[PDB]
Amino acid sequence: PSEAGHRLYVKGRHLSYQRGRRNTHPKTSLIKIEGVDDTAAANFYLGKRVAYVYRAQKEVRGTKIRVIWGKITRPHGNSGVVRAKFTHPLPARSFGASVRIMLYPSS
Amino acid sequence: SSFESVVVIDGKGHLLGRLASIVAKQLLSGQKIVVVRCEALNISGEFFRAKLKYHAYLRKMTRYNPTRGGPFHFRAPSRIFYKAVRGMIPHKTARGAAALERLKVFEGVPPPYDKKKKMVVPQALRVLRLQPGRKYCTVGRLSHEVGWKYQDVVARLEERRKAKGAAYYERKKLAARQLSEAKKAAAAKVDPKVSEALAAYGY
Amino acid sequence: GRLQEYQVIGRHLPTEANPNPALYRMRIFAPNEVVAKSRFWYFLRGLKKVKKATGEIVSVNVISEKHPLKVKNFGIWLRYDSRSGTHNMYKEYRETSRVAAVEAMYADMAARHRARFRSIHILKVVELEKTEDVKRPYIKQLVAKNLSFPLPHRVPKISTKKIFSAKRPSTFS
Amino acid sequence: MRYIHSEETIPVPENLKVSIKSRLVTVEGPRGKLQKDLSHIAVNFSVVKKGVIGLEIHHGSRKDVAALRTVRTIINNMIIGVTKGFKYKMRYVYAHFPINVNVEKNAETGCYEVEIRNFIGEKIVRKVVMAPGVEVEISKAQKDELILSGNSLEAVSQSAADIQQICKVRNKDIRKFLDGIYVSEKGNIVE
Amino acid sequence: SHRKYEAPRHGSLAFLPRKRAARHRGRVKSFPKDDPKKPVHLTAAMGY
Amino acid sequence: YVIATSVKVDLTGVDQAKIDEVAQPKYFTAEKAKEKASEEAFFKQGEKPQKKPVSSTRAADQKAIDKALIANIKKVDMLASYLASSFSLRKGDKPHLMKF
Amino acid sequence: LRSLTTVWAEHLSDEVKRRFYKNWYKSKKKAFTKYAKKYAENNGASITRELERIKKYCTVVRVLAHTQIRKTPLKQKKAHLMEIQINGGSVADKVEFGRSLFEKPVTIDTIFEKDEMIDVIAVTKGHGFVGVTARWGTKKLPRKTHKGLRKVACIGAWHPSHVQWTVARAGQMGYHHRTSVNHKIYRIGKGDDEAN
Amino acid sequence: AEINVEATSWRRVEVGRVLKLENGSLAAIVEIIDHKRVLADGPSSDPKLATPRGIVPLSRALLTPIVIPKLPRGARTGAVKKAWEAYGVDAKWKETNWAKKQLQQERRQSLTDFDRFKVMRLKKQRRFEERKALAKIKAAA
RNA sequence: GCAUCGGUUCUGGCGGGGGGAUAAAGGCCCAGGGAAUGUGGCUCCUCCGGGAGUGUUAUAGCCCUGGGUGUAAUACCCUCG
RNA sequence: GCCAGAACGCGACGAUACUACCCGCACGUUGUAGACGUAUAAGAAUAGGCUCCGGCCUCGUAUCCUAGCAGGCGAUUCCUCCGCCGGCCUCGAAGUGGCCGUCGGUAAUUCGCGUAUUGCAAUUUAGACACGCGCGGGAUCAAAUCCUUUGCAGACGACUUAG
Ligand SMILES: [Mg+2]
Ligand SMILES: [Mg+2]
Ligand SMILES: [Mg+2]
Ligand SMILES: [Mg+2]
Ligand SMILES: [Mg+2]
Ligand SMILES: [Mg+2]
Ligand SMILES: [Mg+2]
Ligand SMILES: [Mg+2]
Ligand SMILES: [Mg+2]
Ligand SMILES: [Mg+2]
Ligand SMILES: [Mg+2]
Ligand SMILES: [Mg+2]
Repeated sequence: PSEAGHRLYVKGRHLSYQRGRRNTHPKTSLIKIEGVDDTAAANFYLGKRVAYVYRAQKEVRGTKIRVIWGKITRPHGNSGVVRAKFTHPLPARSFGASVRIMLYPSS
Repeated sequence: SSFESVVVIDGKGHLLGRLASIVAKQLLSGQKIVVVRCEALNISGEFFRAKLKYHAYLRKMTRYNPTRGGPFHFRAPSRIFYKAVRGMIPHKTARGAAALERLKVFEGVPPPYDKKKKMVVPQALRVLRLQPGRKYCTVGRLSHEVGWKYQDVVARLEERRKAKGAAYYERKKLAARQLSEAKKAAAAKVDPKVSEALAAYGY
Repeated sequence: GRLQEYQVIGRHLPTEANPNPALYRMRIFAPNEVVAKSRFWYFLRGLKKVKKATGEIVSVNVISEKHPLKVKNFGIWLRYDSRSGTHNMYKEYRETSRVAAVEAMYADMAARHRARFRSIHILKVVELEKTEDVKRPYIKQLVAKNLSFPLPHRVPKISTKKIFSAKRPSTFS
Repeated sequence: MRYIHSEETIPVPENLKVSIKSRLVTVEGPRGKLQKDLSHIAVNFSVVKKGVIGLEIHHGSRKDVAALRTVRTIINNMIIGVTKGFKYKMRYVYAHFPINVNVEKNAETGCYEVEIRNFIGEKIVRKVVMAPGVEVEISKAQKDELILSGNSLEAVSQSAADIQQICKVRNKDIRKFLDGIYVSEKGNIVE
Repeated sequence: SHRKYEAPRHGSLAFLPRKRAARHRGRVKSFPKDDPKKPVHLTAAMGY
Repeated sequence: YVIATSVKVDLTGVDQAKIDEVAQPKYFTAEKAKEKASEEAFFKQGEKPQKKPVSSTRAADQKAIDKALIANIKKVDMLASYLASSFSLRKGDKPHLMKF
Repeated sequence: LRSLTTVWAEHLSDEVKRRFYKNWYKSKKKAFTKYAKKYAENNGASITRELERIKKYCTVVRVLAHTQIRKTPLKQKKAHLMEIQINGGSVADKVEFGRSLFEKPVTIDTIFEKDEMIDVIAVTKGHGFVGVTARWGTKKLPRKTHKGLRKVACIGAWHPSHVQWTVARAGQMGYHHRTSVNHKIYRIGKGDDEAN
Repeated sequence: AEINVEATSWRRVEVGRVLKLENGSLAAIVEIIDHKRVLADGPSSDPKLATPRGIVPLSRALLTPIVIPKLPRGARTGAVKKAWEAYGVDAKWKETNWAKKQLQQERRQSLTDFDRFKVMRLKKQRRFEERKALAKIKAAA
């Protein structure tokens, strides 16, 4: 009886902030999308929405789960890593945490 | 690229520094890694070169109190690899400590990671990285010569696990033969329409 | 760099005492025509009493390889400056064009004698028409009869983003 | 310079078989069987004729090509040891003290053992154990001679070298004190 | 500057943690190497 | 918020007039305030919640449009099951590579 | 090495039971009461299971043995318990030997013999806090030394800027664990021998 | 003299050897330049298999088991094409296992969403019979 | 959130035009001349793959030169959208 | 060999009153360096291997699984897979898997009713690790320290003993 999954997003990992060797800039983040390994592949995901989903302590308005929303802005480097801009910068304790790259602005 | 729950790396045939670099990058990216058979890792160059490097390492020690602060020289092959990885990890931060906690290293193949799929890293494999004819040594041999005390125990346990794996492999071959026979027999009972459709689709 | 042979023809500025001055032609291997003209003026300063300020460039043309799809043996006579003197040496290359031979020459000189572009003078580049005038063993073994060889211990091509592999690769293809 | 091809050939006489698998050479003939692991050298073996083994190195440098003739000679030595064997003859030399030599085969192991006494007149008895497969005997043909015979030239010569090195004079003019056991003849058991 | 007259150091660093023993009863840190050909036998005892 | 696949369903039997009158601007939101008010009156005053009643006009238009559409869909062997089954991403599914 | 399991005898004496207690006088002395039932339940099935496990897996076999301190003139009643390795034979032989020795006395002439060279392990005589002169055997400073002559004059140079671990310092002396070796047994005398 | 040698047997870089390039096209070798480069051309009528005459670096090429026999060294495009058609290189390549694998990869990449759903359904239908046969074989032991 | 715009900007394709040896090449069609890492033949040897010699297209081909299709394509640089 | 023993390294064993231990559910006020199909054991060589012995090996670009109200109800038809508990038999590198049964659910085929209104998107609150609890039972009825004492010890703590 429906042994299938329900995933409609591509998974990614929050690698770091945009930075030099010593100076970091939290306003944009670096995202590694699964299976995206070049700029040509990364171009498909430009403009796609991204959610960082985490859990908090208090239940505020029917849930303990909070979301930070952003979108993919441009590719980064040559290996498919992308730059993402969120409404607020990501917590920076989430370096290595998972994010969901939606398909909401499709085609 | 693919995100796994945990990646088990069979350390045999890998170059220590390159595997350490790859593993450190994965750990900082958030991947969990278990490296087995750290005594079968390889270092390029002569074993005399490796031994001289470790002797130079051993010479370092805090002068005023060798029980604190000084470089603590770990003899086991998994600990040699762990030192190599910690060199590439920013271990003095909380983020680096978490990255290192995402890692496990062992000599031989302990039972949990026995009966599990062990990956390889082609960017660090000796056969793919070293010119044939160049000298190389074994981290297990270096550890044994610098004071690691369990080379023979690991060898005996690996022999036992390889005998068990040989029995498994025999039953696996039997299962493969039976599955091939089953597919051949069922090829005459499925719809030819289904068969042609799958063949056209590429299956 | 990626070079191209240029025919550069230059001239001393015509004067009342010397109308219609002699035209001097050189073959210059340069990445572009600016460098070609610069090298022409450098060599013309070396050889004759003409400068860029007292002369002009009559013509600059590209000399394309006439048979770039034919394998040839090339002999290059060159003069170069080491750290402790100047030397002349003759080397051989196996290429399909004079430009490719010169590029291989530059790379080989840089690799074997640490000779930079600034310290090499290409005296002559000649296509060796025959086979018995090939003098170097490393070209002779390439022009050996019925030549064939395998490619042992060849590393397969694996994407650098495929970090982990489920089976051990083979080096037999 | 890297040479495109370096080739060498070994003829195999009719009475012996040779098997090469994973660069592990096995040679079997009338006098026995020998094995040699050559996996440390990148060489390509093949059968070029009915009874000729070809061994080649492709795109090798001088250092790599230098090992081709070494491998040929080693495999040829294995073949001649398997067919005809190897025999080394040593001579005892001394000025005043007769060197006493006693050779016996161990009971618990197949190895031979040689004890040397009265070397330069000192009381220590020096004992050297031969490599397996090497037989030692006192020469019945002439006095003060040792005969070492075997299938492997490497083992025979190494046992002889052990015997030779175990008898040395120290803190003396070696130009004057010549006592020792020295290898005198190298040859084959047959012919 | 160098020590004027040479002399060996006082005491041994091989017993260096000159602390109270952790336990009153002596500890056998190593037992004689086993040999299966020999008859079964105890390797130690206690007394006062 | 949709992904357009390459499968096209035939539409010869569908009522274009019905489609346009459904496409009229006020079709979906004209009654919405009243339905929300009725739902609130049911929930707050009542003790147990019940399904919002579907408008008769909307049900009639649904049936009228869907009849010929289903008839057309049945002519493709597995299209009905394909439309009945949901879509999800499996392991190794790469949306930048999948043709859809 | 690691201990896979240990098997105990059915009955333990109060001498050895005292070793498991700090306040034996006011305790309920229940040390091995539940364990003793295993010899009666299922005809010692668990005991046999553990012995078979030791036979199957373990490569080192030791016996747990205790002293009969009540036979000494000592005022102590709490016995001393330790592991003694069985050497020789197979693991099955070791297990059989140890099991046959259960709650049984072994005499020291069955372990050692005359003219044997043995080792003695013990904690040395304890001195309290002791200065460097006796603790390390350093030279006494001259008589006219101010602020004490029973010291080390220089406890370190300048540049390392720390007192080093190799410098003699006052502290605990004696009461150290020592394994003295190569002691000859001159006689093993018997208690019942009136002329030992 | 019995000789058992079990060393590897590579395919040789030689005149007439057909190489498969990274883009999927085929080129016969007409002349060896050096240890690492050759001169090659694919005069195939099928545009998916044809390559222009030029230098091929051996690192970007794979050696197919097809060798055009008695191909002259340095032969021009016309002679190479004549030998290519005479030997029937396209048919032999199509029969090779590499071409079949490439065709299967192309077919699997060309699937749509409906195609993938139908593939799942048909694979389940075939798997039913496969499982029945496997259970029967297991029961027979 | 979407649609339609404006400013800045990053990035991917598509259609054209010009120049150079009016690219050089190359594919076919001729006209001439050559050689070898010499094809077919011929001689000898090897019968065990094959090797050696002779000689210029034959039962493969290649190189050089002058032409035609031809203001061919291409790719390079520039440029209009 | 010998000395120390990580005071945030590990093992075996003994007794464990109680709020401590064991069994089932009943929630979760509480936490997580971060589930979303968290699916895949040969060993070995890489100048060689695998095999069902016919043949295969650049390529995990693979294999498995994957449809149904977040997955309903009832048929047709299926004997194929998933689990739940119980015999057992083997699993010591840091305790593992199995074939033998019960009990459930189960599109390989075809259908018949239900889905709407969450209003054009808004994490898909869905998992396993826990941890602290209350139900209502079983099991069990303990130690340690202070204190007095000893001197194999000791500046005081500590330690060896005895009560
Ligand atoms: Mg030291
Ligand atoms: Mg510390
Ligand atoms: Mg003298
Ligand atoms: Mg003294
Ligand atoms: Mg004074
Ligand atoms: Mg705009
Ligand atoms: Mg001829
Ligand atoms: Mg025209
Ligand atoms: Mg044109
Ligand atoms: Mg501790
Ligand atoms: Mg059932
Ligand atoms: Mg005292």
